Amino acid sequence: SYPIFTVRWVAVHTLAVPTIFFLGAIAAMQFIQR
Amino acid sequence: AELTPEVLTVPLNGKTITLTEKQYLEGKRLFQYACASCHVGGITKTNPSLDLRTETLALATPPRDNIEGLVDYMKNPTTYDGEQEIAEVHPSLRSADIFPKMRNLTEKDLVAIAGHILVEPKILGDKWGGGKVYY
Amino acid sequence: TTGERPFSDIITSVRYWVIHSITIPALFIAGWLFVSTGLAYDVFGTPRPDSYYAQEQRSIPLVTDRFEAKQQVETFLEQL
Amino acid sequence: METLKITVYIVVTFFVLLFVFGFLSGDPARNP
Amino acid sequence: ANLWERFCNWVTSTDNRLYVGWFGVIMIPTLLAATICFVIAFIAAPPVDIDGIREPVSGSLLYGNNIITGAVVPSSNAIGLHFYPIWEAASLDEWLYNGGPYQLIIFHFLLGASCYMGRQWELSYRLGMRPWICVAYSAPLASAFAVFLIYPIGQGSFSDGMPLGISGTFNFMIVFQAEHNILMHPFHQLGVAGVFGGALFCAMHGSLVTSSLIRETTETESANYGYKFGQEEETYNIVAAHGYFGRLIFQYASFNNSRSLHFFLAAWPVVGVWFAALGISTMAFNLNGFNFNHSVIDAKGNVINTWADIINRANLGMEVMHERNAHNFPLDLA
Amino acid sequence: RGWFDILDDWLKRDRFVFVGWSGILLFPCAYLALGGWLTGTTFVTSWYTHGLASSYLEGCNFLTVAVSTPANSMGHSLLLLWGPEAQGDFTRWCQLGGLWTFIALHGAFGLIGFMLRQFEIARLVGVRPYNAIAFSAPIAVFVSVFLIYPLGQSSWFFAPSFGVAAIFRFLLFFQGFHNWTLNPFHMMGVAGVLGGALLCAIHGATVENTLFQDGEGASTFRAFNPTQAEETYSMVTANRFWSQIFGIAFSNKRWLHFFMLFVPVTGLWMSAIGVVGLALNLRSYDFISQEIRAAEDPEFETFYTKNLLLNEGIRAWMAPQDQPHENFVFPEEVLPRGNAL
Amino acid sequence: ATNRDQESSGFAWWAGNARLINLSGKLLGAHVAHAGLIVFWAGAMTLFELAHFIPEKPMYEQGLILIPHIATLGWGVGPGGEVVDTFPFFVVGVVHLISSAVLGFGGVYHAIRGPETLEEYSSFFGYDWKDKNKMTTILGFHLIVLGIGALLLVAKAMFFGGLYDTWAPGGGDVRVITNPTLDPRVIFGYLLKSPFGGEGWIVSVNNLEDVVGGHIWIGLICIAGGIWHILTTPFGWARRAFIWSGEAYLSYSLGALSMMGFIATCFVWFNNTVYPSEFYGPTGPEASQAQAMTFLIRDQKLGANVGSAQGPTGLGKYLMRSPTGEIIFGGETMRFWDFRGPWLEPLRGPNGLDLNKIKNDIQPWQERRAAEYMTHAPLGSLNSVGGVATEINSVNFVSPRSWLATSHFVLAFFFLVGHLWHAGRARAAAAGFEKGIDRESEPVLSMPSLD
Ligand code: CLA
Ligand code: HEC
Ligand SMILES: CC1=C(/C=C/C(C)=C/C=C/C(C)=C/C=C/C=C(C)/C=C/C=C(C)/C=C/C2=C(C)CCCC2(C)C)C(C)(C)CCC1
Ligand code: OEX
Ligand SMILES: [Fe+2]
Repeated sequence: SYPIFTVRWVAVHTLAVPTIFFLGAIAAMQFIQR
Repeated sequence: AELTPEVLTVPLNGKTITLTEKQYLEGKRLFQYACASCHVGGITKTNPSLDLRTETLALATPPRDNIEGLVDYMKNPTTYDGEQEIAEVHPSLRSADIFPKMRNLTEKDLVAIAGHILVEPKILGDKWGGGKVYY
Repeated sequence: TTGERPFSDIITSVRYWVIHSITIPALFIAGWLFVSTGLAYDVFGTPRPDSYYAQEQRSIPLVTDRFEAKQQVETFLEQL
Repeated sequence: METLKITVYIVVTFFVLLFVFGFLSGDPARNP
Repeated sequence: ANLWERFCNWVTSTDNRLYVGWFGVIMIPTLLAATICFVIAFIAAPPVDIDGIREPVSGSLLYGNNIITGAVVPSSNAIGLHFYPIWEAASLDEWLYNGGPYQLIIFHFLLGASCYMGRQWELSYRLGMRPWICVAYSAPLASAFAVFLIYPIGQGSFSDGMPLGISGTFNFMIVFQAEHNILMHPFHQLGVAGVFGGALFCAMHGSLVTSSLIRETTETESANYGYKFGQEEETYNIVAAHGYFGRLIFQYASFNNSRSLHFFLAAWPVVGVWFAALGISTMAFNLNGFNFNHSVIDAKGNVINTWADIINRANLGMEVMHERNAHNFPLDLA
Repeated sequence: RGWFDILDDWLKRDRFVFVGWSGILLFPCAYLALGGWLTGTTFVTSWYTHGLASSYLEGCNFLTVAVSTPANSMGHSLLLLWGPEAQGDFTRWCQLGGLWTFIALHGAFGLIGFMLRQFEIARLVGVRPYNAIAFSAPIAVFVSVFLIYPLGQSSWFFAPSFGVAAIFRFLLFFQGFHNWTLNPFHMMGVAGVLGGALLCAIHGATVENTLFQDGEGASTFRAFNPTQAEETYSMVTANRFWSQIFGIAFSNKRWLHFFMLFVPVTGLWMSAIGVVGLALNLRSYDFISQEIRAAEDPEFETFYTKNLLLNEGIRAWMAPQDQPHENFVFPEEVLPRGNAL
Repeated sequence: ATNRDQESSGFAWWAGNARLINLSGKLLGAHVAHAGLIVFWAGAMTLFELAHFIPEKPMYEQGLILIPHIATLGWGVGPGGEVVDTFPFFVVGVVHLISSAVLGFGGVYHAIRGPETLEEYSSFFGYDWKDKNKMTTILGFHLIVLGIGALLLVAKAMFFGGLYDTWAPGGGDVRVITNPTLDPRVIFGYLLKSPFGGEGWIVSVNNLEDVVGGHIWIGLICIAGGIWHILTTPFGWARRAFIWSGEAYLSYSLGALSMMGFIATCFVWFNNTVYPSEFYGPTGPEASQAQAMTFLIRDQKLGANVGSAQGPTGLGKYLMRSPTGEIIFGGETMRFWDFRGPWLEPLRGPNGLDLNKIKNDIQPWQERRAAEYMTHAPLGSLNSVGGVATEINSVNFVSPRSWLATSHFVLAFFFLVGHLWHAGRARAAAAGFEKGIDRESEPVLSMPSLD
């Protein structure tokens, strides 16, 4: 019996949703041909 | 910019031969295999007079700003005026006995080192054969 | 001890991974398609490997202006 | 130089023998 | 009851105002020799030719230095790694010229600061303490090991040691970055993470304990008198500081255990400075920092310079200018 | 109980991460700055401000990425995205160094917001605001270096850039151009930081090696519950240890922990005063008495004049690359070089 | 399930290997599985080094630390450090890696399946840490085995092929060392050598005669010290000089290993006999003397008067004097004048370098070796860019010497810290205050004041 969409959910996701987006983006950079 | 046939055209003998992006990338690696321990960046570490610049190499005797002249250097290395013969101190295909990193260099693989030495000053600029002043 | 669901209880619940086995890979793919489809080179103006220099030119395309500086970058980009 | 060398050498070994013997002279014993 | 068991009753006694210990029978005469020779070399040593090329470097105060520019100049590069005591030299003035005082100081200081470490163990064993204040002193001591002994050994000369001087230190730092790229070495970066964190967690722990002091005094006198020495009550509320710092970041970033807190205060600068001393000790053997010179290149192959290429031009600036006359050859090998 | 009281309730509501009134100013601005660092170090070049590669997209690694400063031509332009230089264009704004001023100003406002948070939480948990007072030393370092130093110089370009190697540029800049090692205000900072790191290591290991035996296990961390009111370590033994090892010891545990607050905070505040001086190029560059001595005596060498020779090396070898706006075209013969290098 | 929480042992999970101090079967499987890890790495790295091996390239140009060790033994190398058969490298990789599964079996067996203590099943194998004559019996068994191991090296050197000699005539060759130095005034005269420059305590061992005979001396005193410690109990002066605890002997070993790692760092950095530069690359000393030689060679070939040629400072640019008087290489390499390699002993006469042996007597193999050793100095980066810190990314070279010295300095310093950790603790444990100070009997409140 707990909430789901707390303040902590926003603290978690506003960091960790662009973190995973950026980690997918930096991992796509490792295959850019020169 | 982009590596392109305008960069990959270099004098063969008064004729120009065109390198490919595979061949220039292969001969950078064969330059770093057997040549760039002394000739890093186009200089000579064991003789900082004789840089690997095109102007220096065009002025060597015989002319070594050609690909036929650089493969003739890698089979018969002379001094800068061509008088004395230095295959006992310089890596060559006459010195597979004493430079073991030269033994697996074929005639389609030396042309890429002759290709890399000529194409690279157009790529870097003054940096090829320029030394730490131009880093 | 403040009220929220414990992190021993969220990421271990399977409903988390019902959500997050299809959102954590989706944003890793979204970020991949930011770079792989080229949108990263267009949102922020970072040049491609064939966009630092013009074909023969080798100068640094450096800003020398302040209020004529957005048009100056575009002059360097129309050069490419 | 001939004299200060053996002067330092005796000084060093006397302090070093004081180091080695005193830790050999029951240093496990000297606990509260 | 001979004068040996009466001698060990003085050496090992905790009743001494300053504890001697058996490590202190080495520590005291070495560090007094390293302190008497230091201040004599800092005021009155004639100029040492450090680089072995007959260009003497004035280090002492009487020769036109102040305390900032004063140093004990490292031993001559002509000596190299050679043992240079006073009896190696023909005169004192020869021993003074070739930087013999530097080898006297650092061999008495390191042997005496190594024996400071075991003396720190030895009082902890006489007092019934847990023993690892010595282990934490191994972090500044390895650092002194590195820049005085290890970096000379790898580079092959006590002229490459850190000069016993304020601006001689800054010479040592500049030349080290020129030759070893110490900023790009991650072990130095863990060391900066050890001293920036060490200064952070000092000011953190210093301010969370000071924030949490129980009212025992009036505002008309100092809050320091709320502590009386030896008291059994804790002078600050550890629950309030954890309640403060836990709400400051989030509750689980916070050491609500005082022992787990002070292990972290112990271990973060110590493992930081351990790695940093391992930076100098590994760049002794020329395992230099990260060399990203001409790493980003474009499609044509033109070098796109980075921030590490701007450091490389600064690194080039110091290295073509350090010891302007010492190099006769194009590569700076050691 | 109106809407200010109700917003006071929800802001000071006891949650996982405490929001508070400062979180209106901390939590966007600290997140835009750190989110803008990661956005700039991943995706934004320095090819028009500096002529550099500084993002992961270009090929840089974590050491070599930075959000680089604006160009010198920008001056101390605030470089708002809507401002006259960017003109709304986000693609142009990242190229003109606009994300540097985005980070240096939101990070400025978040550091106010974190320092206000330290006040606001200490007012609610009932403790003294010494952590805010101790946080004045990272404020004054961030304010002097990232804001006051470029404001004293010609532009934002000479501020440090938000990057690992770019800070390393900035350290080597200040040696060559400012002789910042020789500055006495930086030495008080080195004495304060290394004194802090010493007092972190000493007090950490002193407490951890003077512990009272409160548990029957050989791992001592479970011998502490926090609701206890005993000293967990022997301050009497700790004072007698250091009185005979070092000569002096703390005997006041309140004065010890104030000295731990005092030493890195006074050090970082002294380094601020030097950098504010270096904003105006008020260096302790030279001891005038020694360069008078060394300019008419060519045999008086100290380590001081050796460092000044190194700084001439830095100032002429780094600057045609470090400062591209100046169009320093230094020939291969004006460069100060020792023999053979 | 004894000693597996902190409820039963009083050791946490991060010191959970300390739960095995009094569990002889489990501590045996800890050590045999770890012995299996070292022999795995000996195997798997040798395979990794030989799968990624170019026998054209020299060994130091390939990031190889273990192929140089097999090559120093005299296996698969011929004239001048050149590989003629990579199969003696491959066998050393296979015999180690396959043996790691046997020690991996026996480590896993004694740890997670066998009897937790050996004190019941086998009183010969069951040990108490504070049983002093049993602790020498295992010490005597392990001393004889290291005496067997230091005689196997003598066996390979004298019978089964000989070791690689850097000081073989005409360049380096694998040489059967048939007349080793049995003279103890030479073998133990190395021990009384100064560590400092020109003396180089035991790192200055410069021929394979003293190496083999030193391993006859070490190899037989370790046998005779094994027969000593098997047949005796510790004497009374030693019983009061040591803590007799499990962690105590660990700390004595940790302090011994910190000595050895700091010495092996110095061996791989300074010695080019037992670490030939054919395999490991030029030393720090070797490359700076090679640079001064290359330009001694180059400029005299242009007709420089290299003895009378002056530096900027008044010194000889090519040829100055050491502070003892020997004609040595000019430049900054004057710090490395105590360096002996075999590519410049044909220059060294009795005054140091002979100028008349420089003019008409420098062979082209020496010009080749000096130019090679200059461009393969043990300077390099952590991302393995060769050269100085201001060098560009073209040369993928860090010497094995730099890798081996720095790794065995990182390890040897921490093993000094680990000695200081464990020696302090084991003496605090034998006296009874490692868990803290008793509040009811605190010693300082029973200790008098200072002032
Ligand atoms: C490589 C070094 C190493 C080795 C050899 C060991 C060995 C051991 N540890 Mg230790 N430990 C280590 C590192 C190591 N540890 C590290 C890094 C930590 C911190 C995480 C710990 C923390 C720790 C704690 C807290 C405890 C131990 C315990 C133990 C012992 C028994 C484990 C057991 O019986 O439970 C059963 C173990 C398992 C079921 C895990 C299975 C793992 C298997 C054996 C892996 C190996 C398989 C191998 C590849 C097969 C090869 C053979 C095959 C080819 C035929 C054992 C001797 C325990 C102890 O003290 O015993 C009383 C214990 O409580 N360890
Ligand atoms: C170090 C031992 C070297 C290696 C490996 C290679 N080269 Fe070299 N090179 C070296 C020296 C000392 C000199 C100068 C020789 C002299 O005449 O005194 C050279 C010269 C050249 C030249 C001539 C340059 C000129 O100015 O005319 C060329 C073209 C050349 N080297 C090419 C070259 C190549 C292609 C290599 C790799 C296969 C190579 N060199 C290796 C020293 C060394
Ligand atoms: C092989 C070889 C060789 C040989 C060698 C040898 C012979 C060696 C030996 C060595 C040795 C033989 C060594 C010894 C050492 C010693 C030591 C290392 C010691 C230590 C000590 C201790 C540890 C002590 C401690 C203490 C004290 C101080 C006091 C108190 C008590 C006690 C006991 C605790 C040679 C070089 C020839 C060559 C090469 C090879
Ligand atoms: O002495 Mn002091 O610093 Ca080591 O590098 Mn080489 O030597 Mn000198 O140059 Mn850079
Ligand atoms: Fe505290």
